[PDB]
Amino acid sequence: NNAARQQFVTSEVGRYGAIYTQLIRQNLLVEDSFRGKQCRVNLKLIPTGTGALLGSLTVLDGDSRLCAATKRAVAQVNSFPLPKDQPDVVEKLKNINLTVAP
Amino acid sequence: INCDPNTTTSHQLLFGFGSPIVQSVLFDGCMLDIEKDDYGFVWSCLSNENGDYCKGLYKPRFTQGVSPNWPMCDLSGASAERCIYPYCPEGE
Repeated sequence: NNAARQQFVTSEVGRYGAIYTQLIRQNLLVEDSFRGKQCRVNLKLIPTGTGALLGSLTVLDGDSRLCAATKRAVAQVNSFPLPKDQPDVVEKLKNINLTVAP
Repeated sequence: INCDPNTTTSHQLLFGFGSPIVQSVLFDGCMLDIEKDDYGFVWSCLSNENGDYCKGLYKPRFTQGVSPNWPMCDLSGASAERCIYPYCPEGE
């Protein structure tokens, strides 16, 4: 609608993206072979009350062993936070690309 | 849903608390099987602010197009371990 709103949405996607990546990292089982490796994923999230739950996870590319660990880590996240009354931000957060690393 | 066993997409499905680990689900016309990794089935049951429920990760099996006479998955109480999912798209 306006440039200022676009800036806010872009900022919020970055902020929540980082929150989500941290939640995944906290659940990730650490292994030496993951050093310097990454797994790129897409999350589709389903709004659930005040937050969101996992709908689907797509592994885009990355280290095979780290990606397997990432799948379990994502499956172990209790909930993903969403902003209150910011539907345009929620639209982007419901379909989000993340990079997971140890 | 991309209904191919070689998909890189995993679907999370929700079930009622105390469900057995639901093995196969007909989800949006696609037959999905529970995923298993080095730590066992990718499945857990929780009791929290989102209520009492279970969740599993699922991917399409090789065989598709079978129409089974199965019950609907239970999303509140204990589900059958082979069931048809009550899926509906967003805002629909």
